[PDB]
Amino acid sequence: ENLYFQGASLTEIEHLVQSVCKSYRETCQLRLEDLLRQRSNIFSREEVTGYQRKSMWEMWERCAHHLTEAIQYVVEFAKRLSGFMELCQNDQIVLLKAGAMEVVLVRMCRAYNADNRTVFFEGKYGGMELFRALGCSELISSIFDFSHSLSALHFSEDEIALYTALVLINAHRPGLQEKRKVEQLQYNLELAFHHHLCKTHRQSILAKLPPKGKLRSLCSQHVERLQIFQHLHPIVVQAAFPPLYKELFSGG
Amino acid sequence: KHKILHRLLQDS
Ligand SMILES: CCS(=O)(=O)c1ccc([C@@H](NC(C)=O)C(=O)Nc2ccc(C(O)(C(F)(F)F)C(F)(F)F)cc2)cc1
Ligand code: NA
Repeated sequence: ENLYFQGASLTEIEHLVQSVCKSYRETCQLRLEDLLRQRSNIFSREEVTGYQRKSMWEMWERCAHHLTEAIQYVVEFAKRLSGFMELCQNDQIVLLKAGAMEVVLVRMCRAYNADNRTVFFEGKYGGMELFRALGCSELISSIFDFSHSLSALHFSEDEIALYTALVLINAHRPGLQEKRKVEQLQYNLELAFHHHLCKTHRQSILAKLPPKGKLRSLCSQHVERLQIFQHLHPIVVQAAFPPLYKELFSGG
Repeated sequence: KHKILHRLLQDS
């Protein structure tokens, strides 16, 4: 089916670096230069207050919609990733259901400004106080802290490309039918990432990357806060939440 | 019972 489902040579690993970085540039959603340029565009006290005055359900809706948009880009990334379309449909769905949110959280560090602790949201930069109406302050602060810790690594676009490819192709995901196929693909993508860090003298970050339990904790918290919201506003979720968002976080 | 992933995965 695919060359990266078997042991890959150094030249084939070099070819895998290029390919993963190409798939990412093509599906990265927002260009880093545009995100960096927008950093001086920060929501005012008045705009912050307006966001805080929004209803909990209006805020959950807007956030679910912006997350779905990001996820759609991660689906395109997966589809362009070498070996992913060669896996069976069950496995592709298993992989994206467990890892789409994890990839989005990692990608988000590009949109996070460590200098003033703000995130790009709806055209401007705002702090965690912008999301106060959601009623999930622990989750928001955990996401900001995570983005802060990734920003301290000074991740390049190519590093984000190779790391997120790895977050997605995880052969430990429960429900994978072609486990050995995913393991070999995971191994080659690990080699591709580690090769690129070796080549750029960036191996010092290996020990600084978050544990898998960190991204799993964040995704578990997201799922738990959505269940709490759903109990409060069931018809909002049923009528106004994106179908893709519901397929991934509330079982349909 | 929403299933959108299979549609996105099949769309070329
Ligand atoms: C992720 C890929 S990227 O870096 O290209 C990229 C970053 C930011 C945006 C933002 N585009 C708009 C129009 O807003 C964007 O979507 N920002 C956002 C921030 C926080 C969140 C959260 O849901 C959280 F943090 F949980 F993910 C919120 F904070 F609201 F809760 C949700 C979206 C789009 C793309
Ligand atoms: Na950052």
